[PDB]
Amino acid sequence: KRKVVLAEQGSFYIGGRTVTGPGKFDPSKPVIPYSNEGATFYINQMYVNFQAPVRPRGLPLVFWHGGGLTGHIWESTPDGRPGFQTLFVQDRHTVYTIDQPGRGRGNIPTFNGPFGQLEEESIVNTVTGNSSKEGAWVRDRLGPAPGQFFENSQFPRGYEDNYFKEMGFSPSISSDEIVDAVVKLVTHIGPCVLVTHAASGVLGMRVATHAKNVRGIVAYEPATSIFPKGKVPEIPPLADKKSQIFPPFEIQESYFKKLAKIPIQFVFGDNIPKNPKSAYWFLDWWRVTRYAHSLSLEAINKLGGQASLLDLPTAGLRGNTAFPFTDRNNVQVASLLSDFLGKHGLDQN
Amino acid sequence: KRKVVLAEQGSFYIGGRTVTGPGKFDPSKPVIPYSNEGATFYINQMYVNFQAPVRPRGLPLVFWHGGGLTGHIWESTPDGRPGFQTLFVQDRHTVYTIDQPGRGRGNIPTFNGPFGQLEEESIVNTVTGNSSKEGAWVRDRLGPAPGQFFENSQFPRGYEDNYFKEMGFSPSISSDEIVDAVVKLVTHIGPCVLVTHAASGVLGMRVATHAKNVRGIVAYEPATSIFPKGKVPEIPPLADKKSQIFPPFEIQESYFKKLAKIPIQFVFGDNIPKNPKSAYWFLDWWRVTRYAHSLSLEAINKLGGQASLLDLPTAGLRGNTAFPFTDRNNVQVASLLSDFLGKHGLDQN
Ligand SMILES: CCOc1nc(NC)nc(NC(=O)NS(=O)(=O)c2ccccc2C(=O)OC)n1
Ligand SMILES: CCOc1nc(NC)nc(NC(=O)NS(=O)(=O)c2ccccc2C(=O)OC)n1
Repeated sequence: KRKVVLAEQGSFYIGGRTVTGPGKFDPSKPVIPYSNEGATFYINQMYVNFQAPVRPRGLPLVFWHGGGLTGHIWESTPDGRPGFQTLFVQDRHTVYTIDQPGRGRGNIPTFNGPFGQLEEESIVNTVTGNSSKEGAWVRDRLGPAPGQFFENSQFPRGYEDNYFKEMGFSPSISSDEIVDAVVKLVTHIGPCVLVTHAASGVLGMRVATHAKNVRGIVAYEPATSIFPKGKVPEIPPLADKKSQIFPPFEIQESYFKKLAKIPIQFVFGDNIPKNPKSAYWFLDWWRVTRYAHSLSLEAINKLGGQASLLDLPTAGLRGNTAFPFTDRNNVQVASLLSDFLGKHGLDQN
Repeated sequence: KRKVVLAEQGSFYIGGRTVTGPGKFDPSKPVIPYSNEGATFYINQMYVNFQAPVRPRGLPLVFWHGGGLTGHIWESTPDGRPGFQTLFVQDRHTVYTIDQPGRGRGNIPTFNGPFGQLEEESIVNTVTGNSSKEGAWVRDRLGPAPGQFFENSQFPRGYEDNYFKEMGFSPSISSDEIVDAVVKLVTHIGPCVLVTHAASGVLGMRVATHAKNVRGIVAYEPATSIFPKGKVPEIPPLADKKSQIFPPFEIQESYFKKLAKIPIQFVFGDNIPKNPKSAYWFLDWWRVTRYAHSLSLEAINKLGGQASLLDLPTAGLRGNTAFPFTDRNNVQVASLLSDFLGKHGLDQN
């Protein structure tokens, strides 16, 4: 069902700061080409979209895209099926979707001069990085190599171009400033639930430690593990005996303990190997990253928490990629998210 | 005023091309940091959002943001009132809103290396340009100088931070490729109406000459005038005796003549001076730019066209900025757009 009844919808900007150019602005002088003279620039602000149903129940959901992505991934699948935005408005939740600072409708901080440079100050780096189609194919576990699908894949085959077109670079905005923008949104919204993805997994955990309004977290395929400072457990290298997973983020235990106060679920798709896989770097990377997360969740539970790991194949769902919420079985994935919300009273007023 | 009922909503990517790096991709080697080796990159694609009401009447509308903007400006005003997207879904049109290539959820073409550079190929320039708050203030005619408002302004005063946060830079993607993406969208949609703004004014005129599915154009404060090649009229320099308006775009007459086959309306807000204003560069720029547009429309009409210029003050609306569709009286501005659609039957099936 594609029908949606909205009590209200819209979008707004929140967060960010300003930086200023030298000198002063004279309205008599030519304004184009643009100049940094007398300039105030708003930087690192975030775009926020909301849709509210009639008669909402439970807490609003904040959907937070993964690395190099935008709120598009919650709007629609690459083959044009409804995304989680529609599904959960239909499930009677108010739904927020964001484009974080540096992505999509969020701000890209650049000026008049080499990319990211304001006179002598580097606001973000001029040198960018960006995944290729090939890198994203194996990162997202469509298959073991570009152009090849796992036999069981839930990916919407035939819509590869549409899928990869949604991805792009991120400028070097500090993670602190990205977290700051979402903390400010959570302050504005009130009690809510964060639903994160890959790169935004660790960022959402950080937000919750700064914002008691976060009443629950569901993280799809989180990319970076988090631990109390000085208590990172032994994590093996990858099967190539050369590479490591992403260095785990370390926070003061007084902040880490806040994660034990809310229900947290990490969700993983399929085709993560059980055993070392030296021929396929990202598959092996996901094996060790998932392992590190299991230990992170265990640490939260030793502090009295309620942190769980859901492998979708254990729930009867086979073949999901690293984007289970846009896969062909996304309605079933959504049902499992509704189950988590219902278990924890997050779908009741 | 806020309730909206959608038969369906969603988003998708369209247009663009691919560029490739050197070499071959090896899935056994570390995928992060990302590399251009063996890489395929999707570049210059466009993001498209659609909202369809139940039982649409008349043609779909394609809202095309101005320079440095995104589809946000059609979603909500800076103070959170409904934008034209909501207003015209309520008016029973299917509504498309785009983020053009290079803006918002559209692609920003950059790779692993200095911004915009793929090995030895410069896809877009590493040196960017971007407006300041101060430049945008006078560009958009909030007032004659930053901090000042014209009397009777319809700007949503107090929401300056929200407003300027929606603006940003555009990489040097060729205008040809931006036009190409929207031609592809118009082919996909079928007969439609383009609603353009400032920088997308001339781009929408170009699309219409390439796409018979464009059945009408309403252009809010277009920034560049368009003429048949070799027949640009005499246009005076600005009052500073030094500057000129944007060089008018010239197209072959065979293509220009296609503009005479559809209704076209240019819409201007308030406070464009009638006489030279040497003290206020952008006010004088708008005076001469609007004059050039009056000549462009007269050229369309001499070829048998249906082109008109609507000054909102002549319709009884005073104080509009260069973004009349997000001003305080935007409902009244919308009513005038509904009037144009009804006059030409573009609101009937
Ligand atoms: C410690 C990080 O260091 C680092 N350095 C560089 N270059 C120096 N690049 C990166 N890139 C990413 O993290 N990519 S990623 O896209 O966010 C991602 C990665 C893994 C798994 C998933 C994702 C993801 O979100 O899939 C949607 N990371
Ligand atoms: C032939 C132009 O050459 C040129 N050169 C440079 N730098 C060398 N910069 C520009 N910038 C713009 O055109 N800005 S603009 O934002 O699109 C714009 C302008 C005027 C009026 C309105 C707008 C606008 O859309 O307001 C939302 N133009």
